[PDB]
Amino acid sequence: MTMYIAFILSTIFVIGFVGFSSKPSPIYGGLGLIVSGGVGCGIVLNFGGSFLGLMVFLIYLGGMLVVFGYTTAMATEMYPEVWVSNKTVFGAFVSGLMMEFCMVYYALKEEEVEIIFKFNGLGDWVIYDTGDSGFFSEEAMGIAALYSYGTWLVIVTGWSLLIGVVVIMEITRGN
Amino acid sequence: SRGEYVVAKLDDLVNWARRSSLWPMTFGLACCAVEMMHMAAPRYDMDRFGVVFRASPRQSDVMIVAGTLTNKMAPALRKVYDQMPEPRYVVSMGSCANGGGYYHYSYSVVRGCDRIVPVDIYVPGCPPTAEALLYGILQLQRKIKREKRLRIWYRR
Amino acid sequence: MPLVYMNIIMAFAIALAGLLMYRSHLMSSLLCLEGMMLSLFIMSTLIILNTHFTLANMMPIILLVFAACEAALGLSLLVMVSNTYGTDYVQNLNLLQC
Amino acid sequence: MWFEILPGIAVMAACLFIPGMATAHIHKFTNGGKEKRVAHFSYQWNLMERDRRISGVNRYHVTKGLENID
Amino acid sequence: LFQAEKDRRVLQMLRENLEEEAIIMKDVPDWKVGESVFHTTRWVTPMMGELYGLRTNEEILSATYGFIWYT
Amino acid sequence: AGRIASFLKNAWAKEPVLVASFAIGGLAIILPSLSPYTNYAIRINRATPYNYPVPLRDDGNMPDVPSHPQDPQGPSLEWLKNL
Amino acid sequence: MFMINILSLIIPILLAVAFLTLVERKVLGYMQLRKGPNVVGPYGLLQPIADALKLFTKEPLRPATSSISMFIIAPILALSLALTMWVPLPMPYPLINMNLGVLFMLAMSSLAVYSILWSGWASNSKYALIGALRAVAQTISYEVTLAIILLSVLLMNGSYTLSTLITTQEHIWMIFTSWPLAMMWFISTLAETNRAPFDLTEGESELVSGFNVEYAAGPFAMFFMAEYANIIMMNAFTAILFLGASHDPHTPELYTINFVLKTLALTITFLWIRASYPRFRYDQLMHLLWKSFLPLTLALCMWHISLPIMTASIPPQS
Amino acid sequence: MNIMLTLLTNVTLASLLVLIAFWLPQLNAYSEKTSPYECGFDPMGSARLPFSMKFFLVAITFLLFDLEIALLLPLPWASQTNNLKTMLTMALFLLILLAASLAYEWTQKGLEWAE
Amino acid sequence: PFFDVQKRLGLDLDRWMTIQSAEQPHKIPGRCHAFEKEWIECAHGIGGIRAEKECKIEFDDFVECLLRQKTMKRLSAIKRQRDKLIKEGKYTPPPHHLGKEDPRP
Ligand SMILES: CCCCCCCCCCCCCCCCC[C@@H](O)O[C@H](CO[C@H](O)CCCCCCCCCCCCCCC)COP(=O)(O)OCC[N+](C)(C)C
Ligand SMILES: CCCCCCCCCCCCCCCCC[C@@H](O)O[C@H](CO[C@H](O)CCCCCCCCCCCCCCC)COP(=O)(O)OCC[N+](C)(C)C
Ligand SMILES: CCCCCCCCCCCCCCCCC[C@@H](O)O[C@H](CO[C@H](O)CCCCCCCCCCCCCCC)COP(=O)(O)OCC[N+](C)(C)C
Ligand SMILES: CCCCCCCC/C=C\CCCCCCCC(=O)O[C@H](COC(=O)CCCCCCC/C=C/CCCCCCCC)COP(=O)(O)OCCN
Ligand SMILES: CCCCCCCC/C=C\CCCCCCCC(=O)O[C@H](COC(=O)CCCCCCC/C=C/CCCCCCCC)COP(=O)(O)OCCN
Ligand SMILES: COC1=C(OC)C(=O)C(CC=C(C)C)=C(C)C1=O
Ligand code: SF4
Repeated sequence: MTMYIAFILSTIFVIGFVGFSSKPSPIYGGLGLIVSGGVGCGIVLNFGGSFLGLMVFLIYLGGMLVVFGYTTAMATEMYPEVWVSNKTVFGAFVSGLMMEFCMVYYALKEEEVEIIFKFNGLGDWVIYDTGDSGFFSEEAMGIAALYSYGTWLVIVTGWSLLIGVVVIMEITRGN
Repeated sequence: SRGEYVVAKLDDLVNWARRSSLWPMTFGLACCAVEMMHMAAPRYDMDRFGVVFRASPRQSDVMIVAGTLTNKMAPALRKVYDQMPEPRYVVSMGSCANGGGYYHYSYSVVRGCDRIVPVDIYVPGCPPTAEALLYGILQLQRKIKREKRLRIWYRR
Repeated sequence: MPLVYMNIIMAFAIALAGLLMYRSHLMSSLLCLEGMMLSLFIMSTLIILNTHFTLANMMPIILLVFAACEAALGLSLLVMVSNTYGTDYVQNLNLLQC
Repeated sequence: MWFEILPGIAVMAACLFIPGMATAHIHKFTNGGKEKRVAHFSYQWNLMERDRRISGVNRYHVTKGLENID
Repeated sequence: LFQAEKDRRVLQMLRENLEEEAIIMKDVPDWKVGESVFHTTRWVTPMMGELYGLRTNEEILSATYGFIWYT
Repeated sequence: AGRIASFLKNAWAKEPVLVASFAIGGLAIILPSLSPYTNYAIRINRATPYNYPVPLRDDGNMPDVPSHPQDPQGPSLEWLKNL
Repeated sequence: MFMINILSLIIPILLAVAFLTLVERKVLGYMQLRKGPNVVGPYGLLQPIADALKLFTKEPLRPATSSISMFIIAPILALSLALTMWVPLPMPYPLINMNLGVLFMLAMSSLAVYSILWSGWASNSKYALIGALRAVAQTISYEVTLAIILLSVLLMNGSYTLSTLITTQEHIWMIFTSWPLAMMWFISTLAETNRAPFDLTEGESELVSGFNVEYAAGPFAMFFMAEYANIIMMNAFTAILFLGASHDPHTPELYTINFVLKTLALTITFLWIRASYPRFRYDQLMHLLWKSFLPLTLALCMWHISLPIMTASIPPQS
Repeated sequence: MNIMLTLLTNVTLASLLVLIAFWLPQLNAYSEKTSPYECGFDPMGSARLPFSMKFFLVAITFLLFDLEIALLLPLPWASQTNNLKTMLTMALFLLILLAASLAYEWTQKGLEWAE
Repeated sequence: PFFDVQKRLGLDLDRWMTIQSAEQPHKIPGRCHAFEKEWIECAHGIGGIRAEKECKIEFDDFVECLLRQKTMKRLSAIKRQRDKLIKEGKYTPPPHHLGKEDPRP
């Protein structure tokens, strides 16, 4: 019940997801995905994952810049659609909002199995760690272990990135 | 009265701010714009008075009509005058913009830009010297020092 | 599970549903794909942080890498489709039938 | 000027002085005058929490020395 | 020394919770006081919802987000 | 040995940036294997005590383990103070 | 007490931006054999106040064809982000102390580009659109190399914490160890702030007012303030990163004075560079950043990874 | 909490500046004043028409090169491991692979803009 | 299907990251290290079918550690009864549950 900050952030996450899933326009969809990336960074930050949250926010900012350029080039029309400019987009948006609100009320006032399992709430502070040790960040040590433990992961990842460059060059060649 | 004193002081402050920060459009037509550039040149340095050219009409406060206005050009001049946010001022520079000048009797020339837009100051000459245009700009500043907007609003 | 887990899973389901129902633009479906990737990143990060699994802190980075590869692939295909038709509408991809 | 450019630079320098000095003084005023503690890791946070508990006034900055151990 | 006093603090909080729950939960019929939820009989680290479950929300907030929000 | 020298001169005359980049990259690749202080860096990394050293139970058959931190047994950091 | 600190940070920054406008005008004037502002107020000391009062008493226009929500959101985002990017800077103590300050600046700066993107798109005019796509291209040009340069420089710091940079350079400036990286970083910060010779988005000769051409009055003013605050902030970051001031814990005023002097010198260098050079073509900026800067940056990153290991000079704080 | 307060303060100040800018001055809006600016003549088409991207291939390469930045950022912490020979081999392997990808795209004219 | 190349050559390509109880850097332990260790040891070498029945206790303890469902159930029951008692006015919570304690280091 403590300030409900994580619950509010996750609700805004879901709202941004509904925003871009209704597919109003690519320009608007990218804005919704940016908002979702920001609140997800916040959610991960509130759990001790500063590096991962900042990293995912930076990555999605770059991706959405490329997507904005591509939308201006290849996904435009005379009247771009907003969430209130079309009955289909508005209906999908309102349906998503109402589904989210219904699920929140359903799981908050009752203690019911939606699909997988049940949940009573209490705020996500309960399952925390009360761990008292360290001159280092455990997340940072785990991520840095990629260069000593994750040799195989580094190999496959680097190979896949090089292959991706070659692949995009082959795909866009045309002829 | 207290209200009269307050509105007079506020009017003074607003007028000072407006006249000390006068941004003309980057806009010239003919011979007179060369003298405009010489007014922007180091010897006269209009920027030292707070006068800075800006290209966009939405960021401009004054329009200097510097050169002949032809019939083909008049709709464009009117259009960029309409797109200036208010308050806005127009300065007519040179004989051509004043009343047509050397081309007053031509078939393709507007006989003075004041047929198309309202004009605040007329600068005579063909072309007026950069010093004369500076005098006209300072005269426009002195005219802006004299307006009573808040006092007239209070008197309503 | 807490409420945050249900919220993240709901976000994943919404993005999947978004991908499944196509409107006109291909780019919107690509955005839904990226949204699913982001939801999976958030869920995995929360699970790994909660259980203090130190060596698993590096998996979401790998997930992001392959998400970038997938997005690049989709964007290249979109470039080709648009060059063919002058539009990224999924209605134009109807030359092959069942 | 060329020395008439200097007054604007001096005003800018005075403006830019304010944030750092203000932050230093406000840190000192709210931490007993002794340079607000830094906790980049959980061990330092635990030390700060322990200090707060034993102070008796619920403030980490108040320090109990050898006079508190009879 | 920190380890010793942390052990004492955790044990004291657990004992206080045990006594207060024994006072509270005597009304209901079939509630064994202090009953564990694990089949094993070895020591298990408290979940911090078990140490701060009966305390004010300021203490809970400081115990959960105190280190994260200290900047 | 004669054509490659001319190639080097041409590259220096046309693409100095690439010449500098390749030289720096090659130096960074090959130098660390020829340096005597790489093992020194490894030892310094191994000497940083991030966690608590849990003591061992005395079974009476470990002459090499000190019974006190200031005893002569155990490892030494005297090599580090001279570095 | 914390709100007092926020205000004591954000108000002086706005005053510094206002007077940086005047300082830039005077420096450009004197490098051009003229004077610059010297009438409204002694030595043009009241010119910024007159400019601000004129702008905020001028009519704001909402274009008929424009998206209004994004059109209004973009300048708010610009100004708020410019203000926020100041809070982790240690002067010598930061307002907000972060474990990863550098990554925070990276993320917030890469978010700041959407101000230009969205203002240009939401204006619904052609010059604004051209400015916005130039912004896209500029970010694609500078981002990767900027990040790699930051990593290479920070490999000697030991962490991402900004305050550790003070103790790292306790004896020598970091510019004596990484001056090629310093040069590439300086050019990258010029490109990142849309400053000449990389002021492509505004494109005054080429694109009239570019991305902000539709904007007028108070909304226009916000964009200007954000840009100049970004100038000062990036130069302060450069001063902290490469010319490290010495900090006495019992006299932080000396550090503050020295750091402010250094960042003022870097800002004056920005103005000098603007006064001295012509503008790039925006494909040429991308070619410079991808064909000259990127290979050298990769090689220097390899070198700066190897060097501490070879010399047993690895920094602390894993 | 402090960072949230800072964000709220900055956003509030910017919003208040916009509010003052829009409610203080005198507004006189009419159709000519609010029409799109194209140097004094009416635009031919719409600004919402497709705008070609000549550097599309470099933009996709930016997506892949950006993710290798996320792989290289943990390097300052990776330098503190005991097995410095494995880590240094892997850091150079990733950077060599990234330089090879730039060399491939450069030689195949992938960096040249479309005409 | 599964070619155990790792087992045949003794390579350990990915086994290092499969479980939470396997050699973390700096010996940082997982939150449920003991439970997973006991479940693994109990089920080792008896096969999957036998393990699902004869190591059900250890697995149940491990899952309880992982998700902590019974713990929140018990805590919420205790708090509900306490709130019911205070609402009718028959508890009078102790001073150390209201912030007026005497803290120890
Ligand atoms: C039979 C056919 C052979 C040829 C085909 C090979 C196909 C796969 C490509 C590469 C083979 C993979 C084998 C290497 C697996 C990595 C793990 C192993 O080698 O041990 C590591 C040893 O690392 C060594 O450096 C070897 C790796 C060197 C990699 C060189 C690059 C080869 C990749 C080239 C092909 C990949 C695709 C093409 C991209 C260039 C770690 O040792 P260590 O750290 O002590 O112990 C770790 C445990 N700790 C943490 C408790 C301490
Ligand atoms: C709190 C933030 C919001 C408000 C910001 C307000 C900023 C402070 C105001 C700045 C005051 C300075 C302006 C006055 C300087 C003018 C100097 C003097 O020369 O002015 C003379 C007289 O000035 C005017 O008559 C009056 C100016 C001031 C009017 C009264 C002051 C009101 C201050 C109240 C501030 C409250 C703001 C509202 C708050 C909501 C006219 O001379 P001028 O023509 O120039 O020069 C001729 C050129 N020569 C010399 C080369 C030959
Ligand atoms: C730097 C940031 C922080 C600064 C801190 C101050 C922030 C100030 C808040 C931002 C707004 C500043 C604008 C100031 C000018 C006033 C604008 C508006 O509020 O006034 C009128 C608001 O009035 C409304 O029009 C109707 C009158 C009041 C509506 C009744 C609502 C019920 C209130 C109860 C009133 C009873 C007595 C109140 C005392 C208890 C609007 O008139 P309008 O012409 O359109 O707009 C143009 C204004 N002009 C004329 C100056 C050009
Ligand atoms: C050995 C370790 C390697 C790792 C370190 C290097 C790190 C990253 C550096 C490589 C990045 C990618 C390389 C890019 C390859 C460019 C290919 C190319 O096309 O080259 C031409 C230029 O032609 C060249 O190839 C340049 C010369 C040949 C390559 C440069 C030198 C190669 C190595 C020479 C030095 C070797 C080591 C130095 C020894 C010093 C001797 C004492 C580019 O010019 P254009 O853009 O096409 O011009 C068009 C306008 N008319
Ligand atoms: C013992 C082991 C040491 C390892 C080796 C270390 C030594 C390495 C020596 C070489 C380092 C050189 C670094 C320089 C990086 C860029 C060099 C470069 O070539 O860039 C230029 C481009 O660089 C520029 O021209 C800059 C453009 C923008 C100019 C803006 C104003 C100039 C800046 C004024 C002074 C800046 C001061 C920087 C530092 C400030 C303090 C931080 C290439 O462009 P072109 O000539 O057109 O040719 C490319 C195709 N053939
Ligand atoms: C440097 O600032 C100036 C301009 O902005 C680029 C101008 O356009 C002009 C007008 C001359 C050009 C060719 C339009 C002048 C005089 C000027 O000083
Ligand atoms: S008035 Fe004279 S100088 Fe000016 S434009 Fe006309 S002819 Fe040329």
